[PDB]
Amino acid sequence: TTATGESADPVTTTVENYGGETQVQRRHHTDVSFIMDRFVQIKPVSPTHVIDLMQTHQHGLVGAMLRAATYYFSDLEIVVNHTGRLTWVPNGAPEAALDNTSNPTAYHKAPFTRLALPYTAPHRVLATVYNGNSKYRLAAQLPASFNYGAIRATEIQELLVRMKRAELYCPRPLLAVKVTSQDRHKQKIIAPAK
Amino acid sequence: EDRILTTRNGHTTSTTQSSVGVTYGYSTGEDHVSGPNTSGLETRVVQAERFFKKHLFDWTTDKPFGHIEKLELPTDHKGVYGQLVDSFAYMRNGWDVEVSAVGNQFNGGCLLVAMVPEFKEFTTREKYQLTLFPHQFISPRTNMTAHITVPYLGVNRYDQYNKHKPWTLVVMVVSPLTTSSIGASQIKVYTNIAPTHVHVAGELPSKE
Amino acid sequence: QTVIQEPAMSVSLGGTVTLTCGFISGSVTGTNYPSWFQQTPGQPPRLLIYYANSRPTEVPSRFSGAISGNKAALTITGAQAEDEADYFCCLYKTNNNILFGGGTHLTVL
Amino acid sequence: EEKVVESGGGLVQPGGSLRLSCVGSGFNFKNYEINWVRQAPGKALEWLAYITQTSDFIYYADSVKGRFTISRDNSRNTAYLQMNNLRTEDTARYFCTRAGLTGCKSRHCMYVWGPGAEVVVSS
Amino acid sequence: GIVPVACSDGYGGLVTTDPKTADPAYGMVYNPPRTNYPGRFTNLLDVAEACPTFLCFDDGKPYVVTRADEQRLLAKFDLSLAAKHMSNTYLSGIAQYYAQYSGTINLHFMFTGSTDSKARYMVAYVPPGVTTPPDTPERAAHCIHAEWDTGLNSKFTFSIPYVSAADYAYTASDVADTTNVQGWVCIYQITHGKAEQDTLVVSVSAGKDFELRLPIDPRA
Amino acid sequence: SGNTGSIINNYYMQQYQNSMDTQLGNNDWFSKLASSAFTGLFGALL
Repeated sequence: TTATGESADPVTTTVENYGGETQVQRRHHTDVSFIMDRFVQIKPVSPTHVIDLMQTHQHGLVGAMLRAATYYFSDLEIVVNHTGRLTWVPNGAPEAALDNTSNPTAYHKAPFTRLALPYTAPHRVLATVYNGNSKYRLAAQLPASFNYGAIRATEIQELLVRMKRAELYCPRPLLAVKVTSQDRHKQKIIAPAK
Repeated sequence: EDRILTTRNGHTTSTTQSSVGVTYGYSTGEDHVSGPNTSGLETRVVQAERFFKKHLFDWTTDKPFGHIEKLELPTDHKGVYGQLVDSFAYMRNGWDVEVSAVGNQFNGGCLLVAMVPEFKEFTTREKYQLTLFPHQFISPRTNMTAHITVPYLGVNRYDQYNKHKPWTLVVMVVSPLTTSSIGASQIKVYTNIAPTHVHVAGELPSKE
Repeated sequence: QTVIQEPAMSVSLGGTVTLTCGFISGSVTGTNYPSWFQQTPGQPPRLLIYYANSRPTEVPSRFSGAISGNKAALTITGAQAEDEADYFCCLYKTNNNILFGGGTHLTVL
Repeated sequence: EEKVVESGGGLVQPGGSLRLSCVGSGFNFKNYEINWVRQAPGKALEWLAYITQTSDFIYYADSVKGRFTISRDNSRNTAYLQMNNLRTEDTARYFCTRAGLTGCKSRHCMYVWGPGAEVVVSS
Repeated sequence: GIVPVACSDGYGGLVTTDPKTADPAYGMVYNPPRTNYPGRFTNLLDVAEACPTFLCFDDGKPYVVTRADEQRLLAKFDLSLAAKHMSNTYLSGIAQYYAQYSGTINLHFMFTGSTDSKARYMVAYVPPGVTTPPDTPERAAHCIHAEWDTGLNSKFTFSIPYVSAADYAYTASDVADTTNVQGWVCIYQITHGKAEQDTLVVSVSAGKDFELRLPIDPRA
Repeated sequence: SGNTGSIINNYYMQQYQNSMDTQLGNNDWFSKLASSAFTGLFGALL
């Protein structure tokens, strides 16, 4: 207690300052690798889709945790529900290559297709925000090289992506639900029907 | 009193008598410089590791909480550093930022000086979490200077500063300036910014 | 209304004249950030004094400002033939209210 | 030369709506603040509205709150002042001003002034 | 000659949190180096503990200002992570994605006033069990509280203890409840000398033993 | 690792299952910040 505020050095007091005892902490569920290793849904999906992790909903679990980091690295695992033949290409591939079966191509089995894809970007890490343009001037557009490749099929219905080996580097603001004109955000919590 | 600190970059010196320390950003040192993307042709220019000055804004009593003034750190530099930017294709460097807001101990309020990588225009709600970035506060009761040191970081090991600005110096009002009869009417905010560990690669042809 | 400014003043050529700007009730201080403008007829206003002490580089050194007697003061030393115009005093009071003076029609004799 | 040019004025009936444009040249329009000041013939200046560099904070005079709306487009280097429910007392010469100079970076500068757009409201 | 296998019926299928890994499709790929990349954080609560974020009082201000009135309660808020006062904090931002929490929450009070302004403040933890938080420091002095003065050190940190019946508390608040299951945190201004128009900036960060568990995905 | 059980070793080689990492020339910044946080009281205690 009673430090210099302006120095911005971390100060973490505990309950022993007034007679309490600090308890055991188990922080497995806030680990980055654990929290990011889930299937999040890419809702806007077309027959030819370029896999960009910024397509995730900004208020979803994985989406918001990703947007809370400036830079990220992860291997990618996809689940695709397609009605034709699914072809995947790496980052630098021309769009015309999606029509050729010598590329990684999965044939429709029945429920859906689950594949593991490597990180193919030519960059050290990928960024959720880029302050500039890679074209030879608004910065709202991420460089075209921030993607995990592209997939093409006759029709894609659902696309789930899972971040493996996730690594997040520079934290960014993460917002909860806006609360106005009330003391707490009151929402229905699951309670037994009785 | 440990409150006197002298920073000396190159042949330039900046001394403050109301220091609250140095915040070392996201790392206490630089990462590896001789990467495989330059084929060993990078070289270090020590003549550009000097202090240069810039005016940020006039902190007045009308500015409420959330007023942000930004400064993308690779800026219009009229010295050796700008010459390097115009003469080499690829460049990397950290920053050593000192922000001065000199009033007197009878003024109130508080400024938040933060270095934001890959800056994007923050919404009103996001300004409440601006302390997630390397930062210090400036309060006239305590200090007149905030000193932040950050490394080079980005998607690429070397950047083209005419296409991308990794860093941005964000100064935000946390508490409005308070002026009594004996305090300063307003506070002008200035910067002493020094590039650190400047490396260049790729010699460009002469501009005619 | 709120800000009191002399309707007009007369100064001889090459002389010195001081203009007075203040409130009906209260004292003008640095917190109000006084500003002075010059507006010849048929011309957009030109900034002369900001912060009651500073002068834009283009503005001649003749025009000077200060705070004296709890009122904003504009001083012109060695008036020329080009100083005959309407001088306005600008005062800050809350973010939603910016007050302008009545306007002194200075006449150079 | 840092200059501001404004247009869009004219003669309209009371209760009408119109938009005043404000095109700036010679400076980065996104790095400066815009103030709108109107001057009735034979009257003094009157500050109307104020917008920041990124529209974070917007302020209107107590007498023109609600009726007037101010906006800016940094990409087009143009500032807009939308006026609705115009009254008979709104007839004045409207100025679009840029706040800021070399040694002054705040809303109290009021450095660059446009020629002025004439807006006349009458029955 | 083939091993017989019983293909169980309920097993298989896709679970979005399933701990299996998919079959590889594309061969040996070497990533470009990222050794010693600055900034890395491997646990969200490390960031929450290291970097406090501001609360929200009044008309959306991160500070409480000295009141001219005789009222001495600067601010009171529900201890819930879903409270209006915490709604713009990193701690709440990450706690919205977990069902339950436990541990200590730290409040940081940074005084930002002229050196001629002196004040004494009091922060009190009011457990549940009372219908209304006390509005006076002499009634709140009977609960866990801390008083401090302003001086050279402008920042004071207070730990809100986790005292509850259950081992874990809910991060969300239910509609069918008018009083928070956790108590309140009241901030009082005991006294002040020439401290009008002087502000007390309040921040929040996770404590040493703060814990979040059970990830969820609400609309958020 | 991350969210993985599977006490049995993976059927496929690590070269195909995941992209491999290279190096140049412990590493968590915010763990170090949290560990270096000042605890206890500053002045005298009674």
